[PDB]
Amino acid sequence: TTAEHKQQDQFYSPENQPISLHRNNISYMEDVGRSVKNPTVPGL
Amino acid sequence: VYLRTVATGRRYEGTLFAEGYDFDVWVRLFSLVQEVRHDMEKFMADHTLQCVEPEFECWEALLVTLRCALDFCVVQ
Amino acid sequence: RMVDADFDDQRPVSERRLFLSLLTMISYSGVLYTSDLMAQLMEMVKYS
Amino acid sequence: MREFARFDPRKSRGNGQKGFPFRDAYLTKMNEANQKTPPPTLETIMDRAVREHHQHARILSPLEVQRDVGRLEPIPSYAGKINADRSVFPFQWKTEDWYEYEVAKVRNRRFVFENTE
Amino acid sequence: VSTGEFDHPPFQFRQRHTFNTTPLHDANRFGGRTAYLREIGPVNIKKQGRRFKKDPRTVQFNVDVWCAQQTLRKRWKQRDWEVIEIPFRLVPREQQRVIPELYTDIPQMTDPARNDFSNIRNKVYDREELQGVLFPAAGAMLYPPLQRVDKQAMTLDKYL
Amino acid sequence: SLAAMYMRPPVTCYTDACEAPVAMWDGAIPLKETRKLKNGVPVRTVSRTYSHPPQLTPTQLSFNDINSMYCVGNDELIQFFPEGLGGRVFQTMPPGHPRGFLYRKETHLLNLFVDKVQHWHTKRSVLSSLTNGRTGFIVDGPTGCGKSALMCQVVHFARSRNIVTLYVPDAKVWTHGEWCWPSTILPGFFDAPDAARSFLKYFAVANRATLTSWKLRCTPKDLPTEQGERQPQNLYELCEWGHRAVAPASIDRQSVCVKFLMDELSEEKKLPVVIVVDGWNLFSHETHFRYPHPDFLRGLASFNESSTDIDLYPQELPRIPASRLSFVRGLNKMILSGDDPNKFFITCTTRDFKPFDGISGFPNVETDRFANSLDEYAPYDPEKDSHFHPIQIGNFDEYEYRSFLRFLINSGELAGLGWGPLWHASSDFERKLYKIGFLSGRNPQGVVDHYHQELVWRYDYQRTRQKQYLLKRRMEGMSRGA
Amino acid sequence: NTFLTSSVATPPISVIRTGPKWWADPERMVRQKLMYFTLGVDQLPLRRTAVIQRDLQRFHMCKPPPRVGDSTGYKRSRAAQLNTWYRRIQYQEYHMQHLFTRHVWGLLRVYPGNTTKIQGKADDGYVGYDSVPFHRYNRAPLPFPARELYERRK
Amino acid sequence: QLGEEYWPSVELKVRKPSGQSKAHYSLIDNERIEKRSRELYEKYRDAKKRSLFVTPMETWLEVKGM
Amino acid sequence: MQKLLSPRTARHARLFRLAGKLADSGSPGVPKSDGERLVWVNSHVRRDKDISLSQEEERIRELMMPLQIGVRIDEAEVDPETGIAVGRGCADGEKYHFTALLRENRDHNGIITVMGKPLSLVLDNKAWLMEMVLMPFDEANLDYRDFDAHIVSEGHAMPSIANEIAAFALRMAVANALVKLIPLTRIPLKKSGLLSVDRRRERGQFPGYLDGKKVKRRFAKR
Amino acid sequence: HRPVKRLFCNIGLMGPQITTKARWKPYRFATNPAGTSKAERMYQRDKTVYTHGHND
Amino acid sequence: RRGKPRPRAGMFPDKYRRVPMLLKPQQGGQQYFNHFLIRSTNDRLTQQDVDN
Amino acid sequence: RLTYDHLDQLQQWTMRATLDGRTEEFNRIRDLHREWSQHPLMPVLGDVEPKFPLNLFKQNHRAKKRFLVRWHKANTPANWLWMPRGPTVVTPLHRTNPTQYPENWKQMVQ
RNA sequence: AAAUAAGAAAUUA
Ligand SMILES: Nc1nc2c(ncn2[C@@H]2O[C@H](COP(=O)(O)OP(=O)(O)OP(=O)(O)O)[C@@H](O)[C@H]2O)c(=O)[nH]1
Ligand SMILES: [Mg+2]
Repeated sequence: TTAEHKQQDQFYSPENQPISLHRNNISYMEDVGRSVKNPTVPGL
Repeated sequence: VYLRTVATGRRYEGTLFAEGYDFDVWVRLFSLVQEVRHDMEKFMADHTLQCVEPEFECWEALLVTLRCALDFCVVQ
Repeated sequence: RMVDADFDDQRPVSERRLFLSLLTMISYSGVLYTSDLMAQLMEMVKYS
Repeated sequence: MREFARFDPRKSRGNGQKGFPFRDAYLTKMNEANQKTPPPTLETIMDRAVREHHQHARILSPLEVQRDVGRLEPIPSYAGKINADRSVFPFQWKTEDWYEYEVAKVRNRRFVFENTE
Repeated sequence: VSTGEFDHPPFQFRQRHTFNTTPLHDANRFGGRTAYLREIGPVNIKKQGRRFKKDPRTVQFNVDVWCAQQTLRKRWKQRDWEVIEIPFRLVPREQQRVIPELYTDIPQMTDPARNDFSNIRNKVYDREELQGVLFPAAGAMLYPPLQRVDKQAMTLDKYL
Repeated sequence: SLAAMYMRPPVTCYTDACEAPVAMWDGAIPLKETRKLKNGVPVRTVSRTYSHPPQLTPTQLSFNDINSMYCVGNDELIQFFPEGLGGRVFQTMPPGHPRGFLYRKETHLLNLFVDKVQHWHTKRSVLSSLTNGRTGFIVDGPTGCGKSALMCQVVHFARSRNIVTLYVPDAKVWTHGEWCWPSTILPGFFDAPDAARSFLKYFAVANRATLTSWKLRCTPKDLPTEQGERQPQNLYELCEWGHRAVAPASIDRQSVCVKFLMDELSEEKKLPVVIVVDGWNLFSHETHFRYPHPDFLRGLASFNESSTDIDLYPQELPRIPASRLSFVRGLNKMILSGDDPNKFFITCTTRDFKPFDGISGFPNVETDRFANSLDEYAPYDPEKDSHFHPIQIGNFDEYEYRSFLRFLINSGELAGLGWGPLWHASSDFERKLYKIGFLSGRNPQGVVDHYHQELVWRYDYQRTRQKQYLLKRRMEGMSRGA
Repeated sequence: NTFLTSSVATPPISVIRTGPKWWADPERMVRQKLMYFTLGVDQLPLRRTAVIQRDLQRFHMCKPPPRVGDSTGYKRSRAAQLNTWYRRIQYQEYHMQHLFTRHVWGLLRVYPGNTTKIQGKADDGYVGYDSVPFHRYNRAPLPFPARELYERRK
Repeated sequence: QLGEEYWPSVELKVRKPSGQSKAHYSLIDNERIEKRSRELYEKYRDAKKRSLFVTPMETWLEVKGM
Repeated sequence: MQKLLSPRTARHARLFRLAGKLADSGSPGVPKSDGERLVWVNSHVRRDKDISLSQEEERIRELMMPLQIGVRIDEAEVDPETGIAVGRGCADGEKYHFTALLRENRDHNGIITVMGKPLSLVLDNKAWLMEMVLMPFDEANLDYRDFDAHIVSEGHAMPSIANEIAAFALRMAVANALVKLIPLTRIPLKKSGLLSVDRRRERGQFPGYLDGKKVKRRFAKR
Repeated sequence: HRPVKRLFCNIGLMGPQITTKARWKPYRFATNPAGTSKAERMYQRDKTVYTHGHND
Repeated sequence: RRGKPRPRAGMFPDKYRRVPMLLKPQQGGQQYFNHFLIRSTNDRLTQQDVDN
Repeated sequence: RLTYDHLDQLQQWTMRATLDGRTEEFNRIRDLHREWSQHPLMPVLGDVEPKFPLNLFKQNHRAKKRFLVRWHKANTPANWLWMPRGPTVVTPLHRTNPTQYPENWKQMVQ
């Protein structure tokens, strides 16, 4: 490829390989079981 | 180092000295150390114009040999 | 290079095996040995 | 920086704030703990040594590195040359002296002999 | 380069003791000085208060006096020395000059030619080197002379 | 993931027991399959890449070990340090954790020195030349380099070799104390009664072996005693007599007892004695106590007219110099008098003072790292201010620093105290090492501190871009399979 | 503990909603971690929290991903489920902090702020020197001087 | 120019005595103080037969009552 | 028993010889004594064995992981004598103006200093502030230790600048200096948005609002 | 409470601690008459008298 | 505001309107780009040896 | 408010406890931690915390907060069912009892 | 009372 491409285009950008461009992504994942349906007591 | 590996039965990697030697061995060993130190100093005194020094390995080897001699003497 | 670096393989070769292989390869070429090469080689041996 | 290189305290008399040496450089000099500049740490000197004697490739200072993939540029004349004295730079200084300096420089604005031979 | 608080918080809706918030004149601010500024209780505006205690400019002035005390105090705890007035003759070679008063000239280097650059102002002298000068009457030295370290001596740090 | 294949390498030490369940440290400290030869070409054995530093007796530490890390067993820790440890030293040693020490080159120096002290009478010339005639050393440096730790280590070396050792783990317990009594039988001197009592206690239990053999050459044989109690015949017995009493009696007893203890120490000329004081520089100037205003001494009728201000205004009276503390008096007496070449002071400095830069506000009480620091703000020069030979200590060089950080992180993770199952959130070792270097300046206390703070780094992008690349590679693999 | 006075309790969710400003302020989180580490106990919930929040902060100026309309509402419900997970991961932490802090204060002979429980020592809320002369929630009269939770020697 | 009496003085910052000097503060009057502390020990031994706690004010400290 | 001091492996031997040779050329900072040289060599070998360990732990970790003009390249603006380059940072349009003087350290001990004080002290040891000042050296793939920096505060002075906004301005100053010094380094920097300036300000004071800034006064229906 | 705190400063054998480590009761509590048992006492003092809480 | 309902969030100008697009989010980690490029390239060659 | 002051007092307590060989409070602390630090379970779809109904009060009204508080008041951590505490719970990340911690190490020896 | 150097994210006419 053109030396120009490898000088200017070889960095991470919203074009090339962006880190997530959006709010509210999945930060933390783990392998866990499901909780019971409606574990919260309705109250007061 | 040769002398050292006689005196300590081991290499770089209760024993304070090599075991099972006769007493005459240790006498001759001491003689040998004195001899090495001797020729060391001759060779040094000769070439002194162009400075010559006794590399660390050598010096420390002599010392550890003689220490082994010492501990032989005190166990005996 | 065989001395100081530590080799990363999926089946690591013994120091002695690698040493011998090199030695063999330098003996099969009819090369005249330089003093430095022999010196380095036998420092390999001394500490093995 | 140029003013400070040619600075002499005897010339400062009769000038106002123009007579004051460049703050940072002067205060750095006035500092004694700066005067002792550390040697290039053992790991560093070893690393460089190994690369240029054992491995046959010197370590290039970041300015001598060629960073254009498409060009080869002449290495700047200051590249490995300028040496490191904490007495010179980076500017590091005692707080007492800084206070005194700043205040002096304000109080002296009007002590200027204009008319001089 | 201090991290401490030098500004009194601005008056607002009443602050209460919360995560992340404390009362304005709470005992934990300004080392408990806020006592001086405090009108305790549900203050009845019409009938009661002490006006100066809610005033921004006045309050801030008080706080500033307190900060000044703190600094002064710490600058004096920082001294180990007295100023003695010694006649020109008997003083060390470095002070035999003229020494401009404070904030008058450029902060001044003690001895550039001998490689000492430091404020002459803040140079401190040992009571033991000035002994002959300060207590001539006494005959025998009152303080025994400083013992100094040979920096050429082979000691534990030289690896011998 | 070779987890369920993992067995545990059977326990010889306190240290080997410090390992948590595999599930906790698995990704954080990676497993590997090692194929050796027994009865079949392999039998797969799963080992961990990292293991806690060895647990080494002071006698086993050699020249070859400098800049490495070694561990101290928990019970050795109990044996050798009933006083405590140096100021912050224990912050690296929570209950589950292994107890590490970086063996520095100065550590090796003092280890050699102590090992000679053991039989000093033979080595007298060697020793005296090693300190250049002074009585021992004072170690000085910036805040938060190895000082208090180095002192800890010296206590370890000394007490493992069975030498009688005073250890004052923090000098501030004396000079900046709870309170200050005038000493009972020494006119014009003072005590720190709480410091003194706790000292008399731990000193006794640390040296009890040797101190029970010690016979008293000068102490009165008449000491006041309650019914059913015994006249001390040992130095140990004496120290016991000092601190075991109901208060207030403890208070006067401790005065008498400290005076006689030091009088006994100075009278022993053949048995090596190592005195380790952390923060000597606190003993060489004034304590923070001030002489009582003389009107407390004269008795009073009314405040109305006595010509007395004590109730009206506070005022400062001259500080009590530490040399007028009865304990410090004892020590100074041993330093300054010649004809005591029995005693070795290996001593330390503390720069733990509150920060002051030319303005001070008021410290926020929620966020204050310095609340337990001293108020000092006055300079200390070990050359002019002590009779000891000064030794200087710097920050870690990179060789020390690396070994230390590797320990803090990996042996932390092995003990279940670190990222654990979350290991993929923090960056790799090299990056952490480099960055923590930049932040800390390699100052040891700074390294400890920033190692903890690493939890909060915002701007580290490594695992992000790595994760991204691993993903891309997996999806190309899945497109090639298809 | 220096802050002794009666206080106002805020529901956990509003405390968490402060994000970087308080709940996740780096400074605060670090000395929580210090407390745990010193007690010789892993700080997992703190680390989960720090992870979630770290990332919250990183993307906090971006717009949310574009929503395509669905009769299912699977997207909306999955976003919600993830969100309440994170909320709960942090409730657990918030609980841990209050828990351990109260326990540690019990070991250090510390007196808590007014009307605060310390499990082994003060079961009903501890109070002394309140602006109001009775214990607020018991409605029982307070003794003078302030009640002591610990035996005298120090 | 009238003579030295009018040459203004120099103001030196003279340090307090050093750590090294201050060390001797604990040896000031050493003999007298040891010899005395033995007598004080007698006074203490005796006083401690009567009362549980012996104050310095029963031994070497003077406090004027009236 | 005893341990030997003399070099154990062939590796140690080789490095030990190197250190000797360096000592004979009298290069700065090299140990004159043989004991020091030994300590040095042992320590070095141990460091390299560590590096190999971290690389292995990485390879293993990698498997168990969970999941048109471009940019303006300029010439270098540097003082030919002092070898210094000068950038400026801003935040809040007024409050924070910084100027970084950046110069290359050939001894490899670099340091950053702000208004005459070490960076640690100035930012109050808070890591999440100081790493912002580290970032430009990262993005540019540089070793921060090859550079000396001094930052100068040209804005509103305050006793403590440790806070994230001030740090943003700092990071920017450093990055602009770095770009004047190593021109090509501009392209990574610009893409990671270091050189980019955000324009934000506290609202101007104004007596209409209660707090002086954002809060309108109480309203009642007539 | 005022002269007590001052006397403690002048006894000097505590020295810097009085303001820094030591805690004192708040103003209105410290003003209670000796013998005070219940907190209610603060509110049981006479309101017919203009002492500014300096009355029993 | 005054006795009237608050505007919906979308009726205010953008909260970050004054922050440049290169800042939201920051693309940091540029240092690693080249690295992974080489890596991937290298891997491709590895994956030929298996096949061929 | 947990303060650096408290952290130092904590360190000293922890140390003094280690040296007197008191293992008990460490064990209570370990227990507490083991109980309440377990990983909370991913909620089922359809499960969310209730918001306050619009068109009930005006947006500036107290009722809003009064609801939130009264909700969180009713869900006490003893009512949190999404975190798995109990004797029934298997805890892979943690050590089960006193006998598995390092100060017991002598019994772990063969 | 507030989406403005702060940190809030999904039920238009
Ligand atoms: N294992 C080990 N840890 C060390 C060593 N040096 C420092 N540390 C750690 O780093 C911290 C440095 O703190 P101190 O050693 O107490 O610092 P200091 O020199 O006494 O400084 P000041 O008391 O503040 O004058 C210690 O608490 C140790 O945890 C060391 O040589 N070996
Ligand atoms: Mg210390």
